[PDB]
Amino acid sequence: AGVPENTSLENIPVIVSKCREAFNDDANRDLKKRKQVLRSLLNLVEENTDEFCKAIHRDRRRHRDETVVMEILPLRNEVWHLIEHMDEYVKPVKPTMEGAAALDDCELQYEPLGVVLVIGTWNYPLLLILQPLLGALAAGNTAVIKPSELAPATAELLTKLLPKYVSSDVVGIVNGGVSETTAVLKERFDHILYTGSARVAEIVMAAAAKHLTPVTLELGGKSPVVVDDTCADNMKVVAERIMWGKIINAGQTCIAPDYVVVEKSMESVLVDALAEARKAMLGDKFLKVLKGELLVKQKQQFLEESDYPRIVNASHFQRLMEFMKGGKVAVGGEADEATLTIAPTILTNIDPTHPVMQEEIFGPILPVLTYENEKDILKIINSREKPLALYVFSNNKRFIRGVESRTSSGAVVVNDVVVHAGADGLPFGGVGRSGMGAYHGRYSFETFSHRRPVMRRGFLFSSIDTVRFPPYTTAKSRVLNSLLK
Amino acid sequence: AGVPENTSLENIPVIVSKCREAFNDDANRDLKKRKQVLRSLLNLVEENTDEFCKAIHRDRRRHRDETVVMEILPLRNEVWHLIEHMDEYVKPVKPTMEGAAALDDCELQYEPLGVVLVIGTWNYPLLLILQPLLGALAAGNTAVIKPSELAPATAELLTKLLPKYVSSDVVGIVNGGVSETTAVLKERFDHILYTGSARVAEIVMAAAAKHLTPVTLELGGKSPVVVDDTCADNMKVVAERIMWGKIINAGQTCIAPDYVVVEKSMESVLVDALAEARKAMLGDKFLKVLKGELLVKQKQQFLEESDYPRIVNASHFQRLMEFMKGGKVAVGGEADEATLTIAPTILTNIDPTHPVMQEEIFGPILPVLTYENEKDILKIINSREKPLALYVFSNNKRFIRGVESRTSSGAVVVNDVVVHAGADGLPFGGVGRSGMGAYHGRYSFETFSHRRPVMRRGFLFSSIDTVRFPPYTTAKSRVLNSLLK
Repeated sequence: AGVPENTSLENIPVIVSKCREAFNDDANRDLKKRKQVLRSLLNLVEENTDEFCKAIHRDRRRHRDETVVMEILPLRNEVWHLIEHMDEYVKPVKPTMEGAAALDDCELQYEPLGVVLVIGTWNYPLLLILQPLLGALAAGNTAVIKPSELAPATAELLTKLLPKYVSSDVVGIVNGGVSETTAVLKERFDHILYTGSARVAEIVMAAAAKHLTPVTLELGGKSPVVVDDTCADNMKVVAERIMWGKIINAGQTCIAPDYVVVEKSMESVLVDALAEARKAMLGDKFLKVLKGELLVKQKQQFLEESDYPRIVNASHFQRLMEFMKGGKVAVGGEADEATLTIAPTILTNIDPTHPVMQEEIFGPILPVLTYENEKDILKIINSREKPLALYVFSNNKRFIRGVESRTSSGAVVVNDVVVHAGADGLPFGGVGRSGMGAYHGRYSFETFSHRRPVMRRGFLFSSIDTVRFPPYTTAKSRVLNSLLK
Repeated sequence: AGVPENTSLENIPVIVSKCREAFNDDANRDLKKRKQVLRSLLNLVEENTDEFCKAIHRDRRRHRDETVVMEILPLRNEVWHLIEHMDEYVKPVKPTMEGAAALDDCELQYEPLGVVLVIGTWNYPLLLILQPLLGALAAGNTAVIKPSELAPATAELLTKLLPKYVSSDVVGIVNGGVSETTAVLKERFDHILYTGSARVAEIVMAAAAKHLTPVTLELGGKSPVVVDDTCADNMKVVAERIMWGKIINAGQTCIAPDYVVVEKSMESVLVDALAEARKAMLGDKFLKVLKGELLVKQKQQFLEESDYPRIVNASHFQRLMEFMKGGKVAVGGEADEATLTIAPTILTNIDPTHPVMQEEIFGPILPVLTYENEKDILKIINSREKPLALYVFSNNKRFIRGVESRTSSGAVVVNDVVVHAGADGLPFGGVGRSGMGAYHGRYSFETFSHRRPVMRRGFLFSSIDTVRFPPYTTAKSRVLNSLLK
């Protein structure tokens, strides 16, 4: 089939209710149970790595090795992190107390929230459904997951496999499109994590508002790459890192390099270096066949057998092809509609008001803009929505510090792109229209827990008792007036 | 007049726009500017303490000394905390890194969000508008404040005074009711803090959804007081603390003791002790006059000159009087409609299904329920919404641990009520229908900032470069397959 069966609307309340009852019955309360579930989800990933790569290949045309690097290995590391550090994360923290409260016994405890809803996306369909789930389960919640309908092979496989590793009471699954997503959003959760578009995020948050449910929203935006004039000697590595970040998933990544702002004098060397990096990574034969300079017996079959990922659908393909009109095609521009293939394309001489420099590209088009001074960079970046990532290539500390301190983004990476998402120890999240909240590791545990302050007092007298109790006497007034001036 | 002029709907966009432009022009970016504003707000409170107490007295009939303890002193301590610790809070944190990312230079920086909206409430009308504001300004934001129309004297005075201490570009003010609140909620903010009801919180969060604006919601619920059988010798102090928490603001506090769950054998001694505490705190003459056992020449004038706060309005008064029907009036029940006076009233023999044990009381009615075992306590508490506070009176460690670990609330205090709100070092906030997010001190700074991860790399080779780059060769597959075995 290659598609999961849609969950009936009548079964959606039952699925959520079973997860609710399971939470209430301590199904994931004890740390032993949480570690068992995490270990079982590790087994889910490890025992079925080959078939998941094949399903992801069917959905995305993403090569197995790309999927291993981007999804399988990060998931494995996430499970190991959460199991290894769980005992540390669950313990109460002793906060720094000042004044009268310092004499009492105070703690910050962490407690589970209840049932967490995770709404997945299609571009990394295993990572972006399981990574949030692992965190929610580490914090002692139960969960409902909603796989993206735009990665149906992955959704089918995950739906088939998951019950063999984790109970449906602990992790429920709702499959379908808008109808089923709308329906599950009417049910009451204690937290919702959504990855996807700002448009749909508004709808998710509106639904969450009806139950006063906290939300983590992982969205996108136009992640800029700033390249200054101190990287001439590093230009090959600069171009290789930028081009890699663009080539993965055919540009369809929330932290992909969206556009470049390069120092005026470095434009030619950067563009040439990006062209060389592109040839190296895609290979001569692929490009020649796509260009029409090397014949093959079955061109469409050749492209469907290639190592280069597909655009999600025809609508997104046409949108990306129209974006090429907003500047000069300096490098690339090769495409095949039938196989939804668009090679990485560098645009120069951009009209900044054109849609290509107004909307998140989320594809193989890379606009290149120039700057002369810091003010030019800030005008480009600060006039647009706060992106999930911001990238700066530079060997100059003062330049890097200036760009960091005068911009806002979900993260900053200096001299690389994308790799911060796999970094164990950083919270991953957006700000403004790139989203709210953050997760990964400790930050998943915190996001899917309630930090609950506890103050323990004795029955002895203390400084608060000198003034708090009525009746309001002249003596009390004199005591309080002595504190005031 | 005793009332602020309503902000015209046409001026609301202008007010927000001026604050937005001020933020964009770095009006509160530099720490010098932030400390100047905080010091000026300290001067606002300290120079006008007498007049604020009088305005709050006009609105609430709250005694000056009660206002000093509950609002003035906590605000003073908040400003001192934020000024003293600002340099500590702004500095980057070095996160604990694991795996490949441990070789890179990583930081968690804090940056301002933009413009913060603070919607105040009426019950502590200075504290619950200024305390959030102080935090927002400490984090380098500008702000718009919306004072509650149900504390008009305080709203008028604050609106008059605030521009003399802080610029209208840095702190804008919108005055009015539903029309003006609805209008300001259409404007784009980078964070909204709302204190009030769960009902209106849903409307606030729906408005926030339209701009993907994060929200901190400080709501209410029925904060239970659990009293076990190990406090017989401490029963006077137990009763004094509970009764004080109820008497302040005539019960109209989001963390007031809403109801009591007392061990079966201790019911009589607790109720008697609460009665004695009530007499001590209110005085014999006040109660006698309210009961109608002592005549005075001007009864309504006598009650309006009393030290006991007023119910907010006639509607809330009638609701609280009807709550007395849900059990036996064991202690109190004295009231005067004209002056909106209801004395603290202890109800026994409660019908748990009656509205008095279904809704947040937010008034002088204190239901007393009994328990025999832990299961009885948990059935009462866990069948209701997660309250902002939970209180446990006990000398038994195992009992306290059991109640803490099996309940969820915004906070727990052992052997006291309410006082945790003034504790320097604890985050203050709810969970579920008592709210989301938290603030006070460091936690205000964190709530009104974006924690922004920064990863700095060099141009040298590292372990990620062995596998990330295409082309996807047989050699790469062998390298990645070696990691997956």
